[PDB]
Amino acid sequence: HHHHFNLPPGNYKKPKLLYCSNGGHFLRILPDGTVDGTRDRSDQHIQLQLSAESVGEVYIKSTETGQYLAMDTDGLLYGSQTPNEECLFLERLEENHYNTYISKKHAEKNWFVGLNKAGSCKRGPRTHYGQKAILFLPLPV
Repeated sequence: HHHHFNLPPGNYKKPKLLYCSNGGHFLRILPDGTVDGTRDRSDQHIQLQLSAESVGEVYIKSTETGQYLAMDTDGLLYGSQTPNEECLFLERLEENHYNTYISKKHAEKNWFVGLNKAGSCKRGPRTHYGQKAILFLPLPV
């Protein structure tokens, strides 16, 4: 393992909103495959359904479009039509409270799902442990 194994509580029974306190944005996967953040709680592309593939390993999928969140070879988040190796994330508890998501494919490089204060997704290499951008709270839809 390249990472700890503290896991968050809660489950995958219902869909969630992934909220980032860094800039106050919800993770959003747009129909065209774009991924960013929005403060609009009424947005129809921020409802996500997570599922466990192995303990602590998840897919994060758009309930509206069916796309899977994925991180590419250059660290950019995108929406994928089909599940592939770039769509698996290591979901962990962080600061004894939040959820973080590390790219399984690039776990040895510590590339996280993260939103900057401007509401844009961060590129993998620009993320790292200790940032506020990588901290999410799963909220009810």
